Amino acid sequence: ADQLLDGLNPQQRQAVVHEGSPLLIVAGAGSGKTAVLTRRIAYLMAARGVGVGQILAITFTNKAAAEMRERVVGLVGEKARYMWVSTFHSTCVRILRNQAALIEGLNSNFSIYDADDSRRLLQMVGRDLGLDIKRYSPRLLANAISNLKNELIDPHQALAGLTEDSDDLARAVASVYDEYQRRLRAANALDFDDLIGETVAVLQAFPQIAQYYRRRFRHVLVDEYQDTNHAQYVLVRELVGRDSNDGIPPGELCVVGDADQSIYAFRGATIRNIEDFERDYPDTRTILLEQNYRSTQNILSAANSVIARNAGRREKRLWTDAGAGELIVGYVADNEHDEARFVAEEIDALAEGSEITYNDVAVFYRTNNSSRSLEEVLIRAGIPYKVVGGVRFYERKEIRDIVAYLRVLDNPGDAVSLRRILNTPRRGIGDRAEACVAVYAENTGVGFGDALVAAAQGKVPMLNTRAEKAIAGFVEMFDELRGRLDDDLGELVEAVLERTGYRRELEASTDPQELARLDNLNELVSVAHEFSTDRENAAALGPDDEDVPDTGVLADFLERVSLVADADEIPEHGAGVVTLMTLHTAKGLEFPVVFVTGWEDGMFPHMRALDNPTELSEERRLAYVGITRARQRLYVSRAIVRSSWGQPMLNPESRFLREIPQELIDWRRTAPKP
DNA sequence: GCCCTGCTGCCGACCAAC
DNA sequence: GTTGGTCGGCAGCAGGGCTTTTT
Repeated sequence: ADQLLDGLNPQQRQAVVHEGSPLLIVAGAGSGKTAVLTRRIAYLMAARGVGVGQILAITFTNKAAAEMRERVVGLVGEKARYMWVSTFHSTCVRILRNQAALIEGLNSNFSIYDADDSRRLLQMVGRDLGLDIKRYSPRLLANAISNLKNELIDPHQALAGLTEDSDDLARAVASVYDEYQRRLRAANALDFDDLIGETVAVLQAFPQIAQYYRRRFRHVLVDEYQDTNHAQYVLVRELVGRDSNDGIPPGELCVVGDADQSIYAFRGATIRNIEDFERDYPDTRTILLEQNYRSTQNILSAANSVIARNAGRREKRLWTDAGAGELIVGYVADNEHDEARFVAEEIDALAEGSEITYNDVAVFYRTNNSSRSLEEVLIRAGIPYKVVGGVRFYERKEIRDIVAYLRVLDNPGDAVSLRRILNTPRRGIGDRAEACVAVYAENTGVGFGDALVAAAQGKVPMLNTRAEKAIAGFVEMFDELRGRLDDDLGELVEAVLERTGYRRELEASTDPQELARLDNLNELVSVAHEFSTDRENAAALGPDDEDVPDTGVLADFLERVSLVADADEIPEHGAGVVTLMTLHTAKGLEFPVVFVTGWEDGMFPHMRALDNPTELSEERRLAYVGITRARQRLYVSRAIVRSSWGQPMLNPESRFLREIPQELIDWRRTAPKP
C-alpha cells in the first residue's frame, strides 16, 4: 500500500488515492498515473477518521461518478465503489427521510419533477397565466426559475424589479416564478436546486442536521469545480468551512478542475469560482501543475496553444514528456453525408479487424445532418449504429406515456395523460382536466371527484353526484389508485395489467400503437422483477426481491425503481460503432480515440453561440474541454455542406481549428483513402 | 410530414318525469 | 307503459404550424 507513493506529477495524485496536503488543482494534464493516481485522495479523505456520514462528493448526473468508479476499480482495484461518491441527493434524502417534514411542511416523501414533467411545465406555464406557448419562452422561463432557486430568492424582488430592475423581463420571470412557487407549495415538488435549498434551510434552522452536514463533511471530494453554482458553493462551504470548531479554516480540502472550462453556463455553470472559493476557503492551496506522462506532445502543443489562444482562459501552461504523436487529423468534405461515408470507411479499414467494435468512438453534433449521415453510412457498412440523443426521439410519444404510468403508480397526480383524450363536446373536452383538477371540491358542487367521471353506459349510480364539469373525465386512473391503495406491488401491477385490462388494452386492442405498449409494460414487469443479466442492483434489483431485502425505507426502493434512464453494455475495447450522441449526455465522459465529423466554423462553435457572445466564450471553452479530455489520440473532420431542416448552412474549417497550429490540426495521417 | 390538438362527434345510457 | 335531453367515451379531422440548441 505504501510502495507506490512517489515518482511523477501531482495531477492524478490529487485525483485518485493516497497522500496528504491540501488541494486546489489548476488543471494541467491529468495523465501520469503510476504512483500518481495512487498518491493523494483516499488518504486525504480518511486523514481525520472521516467516514461515509462525514464524506460527500459532487455529481449532477452520476456518469462522472461511474467513470471514477471504473478508473479506481481498474487502476486501483475497488476503493471508490464502497466509498461515498454518489450525489448530494443520496445523503440529502437519507437524512430528509427523517427531518424533511420539519421544514416547509415537505414530507419525507417529497415529490420530484422531471424532464418530461419539465416540458409539460413549460407548456402549462405558457398556457396557464396570461401567456402563450412562446411569448415568453417557457424553456428560458424555467431556466431562470432554476437560476432563482439556486440564488434562493423570492419572486417578490424581481416582481418589484418593474421600473426598479426591469420593466417586463425580470418582472415576467418573477411572475412565472411566483406561479411555479405556488404550484410547488400546492404540490411539494422539488428538484436539484430545491433539494440544495432545503438542505441549506435544514442546516440553518435545524440544529443536528447542521452539525451533521456542516461539520461531519469536513472532507469532501470536488471534481471540475468550475460548474459549481453559488448555491452549490454555499452548501460545500457549509460542509467544509463550517467545521465542528468554527474560527478555524475549512476542513481538509479536495477540490480539482479548471475554472475557465465554463461550457455549461447556458446549462447553469458558474464562470470563475476560484477567487470565490478562496475567501470562504482560506485553506485554498493552489497547485500549479504542468507535467504529463502518458498523453502525447502533440496534445501538449495543442493545449499550450489553446491555453493562451482563448482569451477567457486562465493560462495554465502544461508540459508533456511523451513524444509528439497523434496530430489531430481532420478531413475536409464537401458534404456531411460524404464526410460520414469517408469517416466510417476509414474506421472500418482501421479498426473492425480485431479491435474497437461497438461503443465508444462517437461524434457529438448539433447540426443533425451528421445524424442521418453517420447512421446511414454505418448501416451501409453493415456494422450496427448507436444513437443516444440523435434524431426522431422528441415528436415520438408513448415514452412520455410509459413514464406517466410509472409515475401514476408512484403518484396519481397526473392529469395531462387524461387531457390527451377528450370525452364530451364542450362538456368533458379540454375542460374536465383543466378546471376540476384544481377543485375536486367545488368545481360544480363535486361530491366525489370520480362520481360523474364514469361512462354513462357502464355507469356507477352509487357515485354520480357531481364530478369534472358535472359530466365526464374518462375514469381511467381512479380504479388504479384504489387498487394501489389496497394490495401489494406484485398483484397490484398484475391487476393493473389484466384485471383493469390496461395492458390488455395494449395487447388485445391493436388499432392505436398498442402492441408496442404491451411490450413496454412486459419490460416494466421484467424491471420490477429480476431481468437484468450478470448485474444485480444492491441486494434487491426489483422492488420485490425480498431474498435479502435492505433499507426498508421507501426512499431507496423508490429511487432505484424510478431512476431508469439509459444504459450501455458493449465494453470499452469495442468502440468501433460511431455513437451518435449530444454534448448534454457526455457532460462527464471521455474516450481514447475519436473521429469528429464536421468540426467547422458555425456548428461546434454553437449556432446559438454564432451570435451569442457569452455562449461564444462558453463554446470556445467547450472546444477547450473536448480537446483536453482526450488521452492519446483525438481526431476531427470537416463537412462544408450541412443541409438543416429549415435551410442549409455551410462552414469552412473552424476558427477553433486554425487557432491551433495547422500541423497540429492535421487532416492527412489517419484519414487517408480507406 | 407529420403533428399537437382542441373541435367534431355521434352514438349511448341518464333519468326522471310523463 | 313511455321517451327525449344530457350526462359520457375513445376516436376522426382539419388546420395552421416548425432551429440546431434548448439546464
